[PDB]
Amino acid sequence: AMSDTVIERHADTAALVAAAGDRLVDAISSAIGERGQATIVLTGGGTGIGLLKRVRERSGEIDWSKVHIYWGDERFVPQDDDERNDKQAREALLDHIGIPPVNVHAMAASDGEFGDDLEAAAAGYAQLLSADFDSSVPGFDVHLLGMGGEGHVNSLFPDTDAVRETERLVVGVSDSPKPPPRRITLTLPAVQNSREVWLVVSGEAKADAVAAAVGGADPVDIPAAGAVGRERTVWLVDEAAAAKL
Repeated sequence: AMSDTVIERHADTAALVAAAGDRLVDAISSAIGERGQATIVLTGGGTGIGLLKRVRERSGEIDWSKVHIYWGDERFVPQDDDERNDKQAREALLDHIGIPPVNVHAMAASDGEFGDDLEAAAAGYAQLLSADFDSSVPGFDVHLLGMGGEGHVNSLFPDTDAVRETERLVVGVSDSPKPPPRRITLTLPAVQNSREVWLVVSGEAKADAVAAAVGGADPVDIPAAGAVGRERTVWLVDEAAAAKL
């Protein structure tokens, strides 16, 4: 394989989040400088939203009209619920930058376009991605991910039909073991069509999964092991999360 694994360690969470944010600003500018646009997939969770606040601090460096935004997963709950990933991203960053709404592609909410139809909502997002993957090869420039201690990424949990999905780009998860139970999630084939996949991971509880995933486990057991970019996979980790490497 010619897809390299990059591990960048920082001393703690604050240092990690600041560094990941800076890296993302530089990545967006490079993509724009090389191809005239950038396509980024956002994630939820503490570190994933935290790095967006750092991006905001440097937002003036980027022409946001050339940036296209997707999400790797979303809680299928009402639009204004605090559990929404898109809502947190908007407050951290998106509400504060001049990015055209047609460039920002949030997954549906349960009081949204599709009503409470989780399956229909995931299918709608999958049709959206299909247009993407046919204009741009590969699809995304950077897919950001958080990872849980059991190795889950997006809403792909161990042993599930979602992590086993080899065809559909997006599926509904109606039974997440972490609340809330209903999520919309990109599958591994979608994650894998990114130039780079970046997992930003902090804490001692994540150390076993980091080591298993870097070491190349079966993704059905450790979903993060299948979260690999076409050009590189970048682990932005703190020292605690790196302790089993």
